Amino acid sequence: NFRLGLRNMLAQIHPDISVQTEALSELSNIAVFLGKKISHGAVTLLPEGTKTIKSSAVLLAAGDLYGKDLGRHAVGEMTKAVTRYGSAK
Amino acid sequence: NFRLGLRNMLAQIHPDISVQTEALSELSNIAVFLGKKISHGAVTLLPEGTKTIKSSAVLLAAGDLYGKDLGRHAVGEMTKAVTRYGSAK
Amino acid sequence: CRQKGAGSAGTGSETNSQEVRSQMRSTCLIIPKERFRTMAKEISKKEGHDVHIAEAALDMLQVIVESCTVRLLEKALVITYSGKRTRVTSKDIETAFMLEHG
Amino acid sequence: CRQKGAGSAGTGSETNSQEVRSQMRSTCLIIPKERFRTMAKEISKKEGHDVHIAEAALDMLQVIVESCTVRLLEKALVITYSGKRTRVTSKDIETAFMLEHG
Amino acid sequence: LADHVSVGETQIPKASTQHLLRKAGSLSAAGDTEVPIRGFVHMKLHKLVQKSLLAMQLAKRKTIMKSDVKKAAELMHLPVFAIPTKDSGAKGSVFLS
Amino acid sequence: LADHVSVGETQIPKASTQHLLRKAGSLSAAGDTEVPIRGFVHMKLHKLVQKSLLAMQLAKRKTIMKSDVKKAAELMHLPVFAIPTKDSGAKGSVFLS
Amino acid sequence: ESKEGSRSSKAKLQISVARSERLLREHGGCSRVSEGAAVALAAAIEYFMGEVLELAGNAARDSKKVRISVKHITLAIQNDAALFAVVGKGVFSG
Amino acid sequence: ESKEGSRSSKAKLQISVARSERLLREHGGCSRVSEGAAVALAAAIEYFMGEVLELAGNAARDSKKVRISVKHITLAIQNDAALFAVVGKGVFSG
DNA sequence: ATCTGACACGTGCCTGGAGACTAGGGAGTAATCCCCTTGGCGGTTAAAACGCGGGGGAGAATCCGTACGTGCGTTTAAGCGGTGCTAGAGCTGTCTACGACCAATTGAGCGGCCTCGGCAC
DNA sequence: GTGCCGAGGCCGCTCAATTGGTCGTAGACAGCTCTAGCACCGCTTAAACGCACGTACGGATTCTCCCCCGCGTTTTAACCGCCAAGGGGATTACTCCCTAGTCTCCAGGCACGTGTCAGAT
Repeated sequence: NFRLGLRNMLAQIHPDISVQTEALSELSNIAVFLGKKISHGAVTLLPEGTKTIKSSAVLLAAGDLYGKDLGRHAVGEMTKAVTRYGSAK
Repeated sequence: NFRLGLRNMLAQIHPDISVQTEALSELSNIAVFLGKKISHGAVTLLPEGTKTIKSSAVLLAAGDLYGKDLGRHAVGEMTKAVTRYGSAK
Repeated sequence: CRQKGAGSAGTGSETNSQEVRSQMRSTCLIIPKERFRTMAKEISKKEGHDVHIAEAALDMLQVIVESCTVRLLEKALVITYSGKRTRVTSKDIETAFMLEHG
Repeated sequence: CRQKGAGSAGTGSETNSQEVRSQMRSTCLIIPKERFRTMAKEISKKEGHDVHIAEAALDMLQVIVESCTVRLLEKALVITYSGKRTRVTSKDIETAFMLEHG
Repeated sequence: LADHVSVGETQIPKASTQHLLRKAGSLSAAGDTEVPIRGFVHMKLHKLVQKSLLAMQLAKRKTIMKSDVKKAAELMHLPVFAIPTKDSGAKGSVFLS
Repeated sequence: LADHVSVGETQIPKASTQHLLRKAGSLSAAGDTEVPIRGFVHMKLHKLVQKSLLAMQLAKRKTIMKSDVKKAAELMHLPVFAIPTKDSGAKGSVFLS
Repeated sequence: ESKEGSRSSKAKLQISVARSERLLREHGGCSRVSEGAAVALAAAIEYFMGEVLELAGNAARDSKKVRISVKHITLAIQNDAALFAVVGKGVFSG
Repeated sequence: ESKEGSRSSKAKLQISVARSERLLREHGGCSRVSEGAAVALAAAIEYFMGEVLELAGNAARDSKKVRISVKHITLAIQNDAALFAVVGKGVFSG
């Protein structure tokens, strides 16, 4: 489940807007299934002679699921998050 | 691939009928994709506690994918093949 | 619609033109629970006797059914308007189902 | 169709009625290979410059396009026949595409 | 659809089939609309129960719980986000009638 | 479909658009039918190439092979039984024009 | 306990059990695959490709041809309503 | 190089990175999962749940409500053409 | 009748396929707690089915302009074929970055239970 | 304005997440080889485009039929609360079936090359 992760972003984006418990469960169920469809995409594009999912595989898998404007804005946000993790570890 | 296995079946059913080489490759790709759909169905139908696939998992997976008269005749053929294998180990 | 809590839009022999406006404002299921439980146990009884149905499983079975049924009827309305007609007939629903499975 | 040693089954100019029976008997694809390769490299030029396309990949790309286009048009013919008309128009094809994606 | 309804078994009431049309936005409905609508729900419930029964049978249980239908729902490649919990049906929910 | 064609790019010829309608069993074709046909073939090839290119990028190759298209075909959940081997092109094959 | 033959010969199946087990085990679905699941999967593929080959052979014989082609395999599928539902989403080669 | 808390705080994210790593590894789709792939999938969910929450928050405020309901989520997704292409096959409120 | 070139056949082989302990895990079984399911009863009463004028949507018939089938010729380019070049796949052979596994620890997120405020009439 | 039940807040209780090491191992990189993709010219020639003639057809119009929406009445069954018995879902512990792993052996299907006959013309 992703209930506490979704509520924190709502507090950051909309400080005066809360979320129902039933609506939060549907948002968490979207977030779980969003990670599942990307995970299937990462395995499918991965070559058969490999056994590791790198960061580049998740980059290209999300570009197929997210078309045009969303896919372009996604790739910039992933790489910025990755390079923050690479210098703060 | 299942090229030799599917060719030997055609000799048993229709002794005077041959098969195109291109037709044999398409029939083999049906066999691979039929294997993929049943195996993915068997993984889905397993409980979260169990981790292995027994004969009962493939039997119920074939019943779901194959409707009505085909599904009932599927279980009879699959069970007869297992019981024959279980006595000639 | 007949359960407790909320989720009802409008009652009292409300007219058909108002019904389209009201039904887009509600969020509850529109098939009765007792008739759906009798239906759900009857399908299981034809194949396997003495099957209990969970209350949580009953709700999620009904949500999938209406969401597929409304999606079919929305597709049936498109073919009706494509034939320059405003009344959904029996052949329009059969054509709408045939266009995706057949 | 213009490829050597292909089962085209068409003999020069034919009428519209005879073209339906002839195309139901053939198995070859009906878009020329040179113009399909030209389109295949042109779209790939917008993402990755100087990408070679294998001949085996071109055949699988064309087969998927033919089967998906014919499946849409068979669905587009049903909407035309459901509206008591015998002429497939531009609205019928756009309706058939919208009924599965949208 | 046309012949999936049979006499002897319980079906949807006639008024609830017209409510399903009004949720879709239809204004006029024919008098022979109940038979295809009753057929489709009876088909979809027969499809969902048949998948759910084999998931329950393989786990050696006797009650169709929420995990059995969830494995049945995504076996048909249909994503479901309305998963019920113990707090379901509170004031206005997606599970009430 | 409606506006997926752009002036400046090579497109499907008009007689090839009509042959697509003949294989679907259509007896009469409108004169404005060439525009949605050209869009849909252009849309499906744009979808197929875009999935196949990122399959090539992850494998660090520069030529689109048959495996990259096959992985692009199964990514759209569309099974393909037409696998061109080295014996393709023999006589009346499905991969010919 | 019969060492005179393979897994397919023990179960009297023409579809090889070893290749069907390779599809099941190396599908990335589960860690462990039993012996009985390999035989059962091979029998399920074998029975219904016997159904396709029986319909394709009758279609080829009715066309006065002794060789089964792609069109004969295609024409056998929509002539059976039960077989078409399994592979209706498949690309039958243009 | 330093730790100063959890992985999600290190990558400056709000979706838990370690929970998304459990999604990849226990999926069974691959034997080995790199640490950089878990952070990338965490940023995948975090951005596009941010897009849904931003549109649902604006839809809730337009209806003079301070709590997001399931109706506001459905109206926000349907009003965006690009968001509908991803989760449009899902089941919302029957 | 006459090609032809694709399928059936013969050969080399090496990598797929089978046989024999091992032991560790996961499947099966059984007892026990108690959570949730079935059954139902008084009463509601809102919803469902039924019946009756009445008007709007669909069907039928007629007419016609114009958009498409259809020969006919002109025009353009797809393909054989053969050629030649060479960009780039395949495979081999390190080796170093890097992910799994195991030991230990703790507090972030889990549930249970009040309690006041936002949504519904 | 007013009842009200659900999100927020607060109390514990874990075991998921985290660090720190060792260990093997899998992808990055370089270099050699050679199958195959691009290009082009000749030439062919099937095929696409355009144009004139004409006929079928969808749109427009009018008219008529019939059946479905609207309203009133009546029967009836879904649902509250609240009840109770109990069937089977979790949970834990014991026992043991078998299957991944490792080593060994071997022969069967697949590629290469060649005859020859099923089918298109």
